[PDB]
Amino acid sequence: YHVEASHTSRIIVPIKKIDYKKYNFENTPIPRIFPGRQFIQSGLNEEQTIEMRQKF
Amino acid sequence: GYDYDYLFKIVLIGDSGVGKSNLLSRFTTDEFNIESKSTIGVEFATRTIEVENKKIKAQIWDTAGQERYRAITSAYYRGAVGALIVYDISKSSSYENCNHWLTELRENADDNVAVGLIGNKSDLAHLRAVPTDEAKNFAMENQMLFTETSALNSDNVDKAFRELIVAIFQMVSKHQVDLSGSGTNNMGSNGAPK
Repeated sequence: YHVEASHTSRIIVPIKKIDYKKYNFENTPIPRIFPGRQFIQSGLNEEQTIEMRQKF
Repeated sequence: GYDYDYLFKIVLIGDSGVGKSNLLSRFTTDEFNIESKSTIGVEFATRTIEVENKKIKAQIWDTAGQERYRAITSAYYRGAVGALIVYDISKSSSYENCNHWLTELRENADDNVAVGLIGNKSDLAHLRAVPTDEAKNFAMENQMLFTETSALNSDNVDKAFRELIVAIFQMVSKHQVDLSGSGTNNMGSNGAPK
């Protein structure tokens, strides 16, 4: 490809899907870089936690 | 008789439902009468310890928060020398006005008090509304004794409350020396001349 000084060029990358019966996407969510910490209440609804896990 | 030496009064203060009374009634020996909370408001139980070969009565007054006793409880902090703000780690809105209780109790209690800060209900360890390190820090720049105060199978109170009576004891244990009374002589037959 070539991009000169402002000219955008939308790359069209083909991939496949993922299979929901092959990966579990409800596993421990947003894993911390370091184990431990305060362990405070999440303060969010369980359903919200589901969509935050999927969107990560 | 009575035969104790000093008598301190120590308020327990906090929001309602933070768990002060169940914390009290394990911990003091008893108060001999169950009585009731909310007829005059604040109830009170005694505890006797001894420090430095002096015998101490400490009178714990735990205070309810039903919004009716507005002028009444502020009259009950008059002369109060020992204090304990209790907060629970499960719920979170009590900590928003723990500082409110602290600045109301620095007002009109004594010239100088010794306020402890205690986290009730550590048994439900998997529900921490506020981190313990933040409350530990907030105790550190407010000159306050801090204890975990875990609920059930705990002594956190049986060492921290004794340490509170120690720190409030040398705030008022001023000085004394002796009462020996051994100086006897002068058993004569009195050849007086006036």
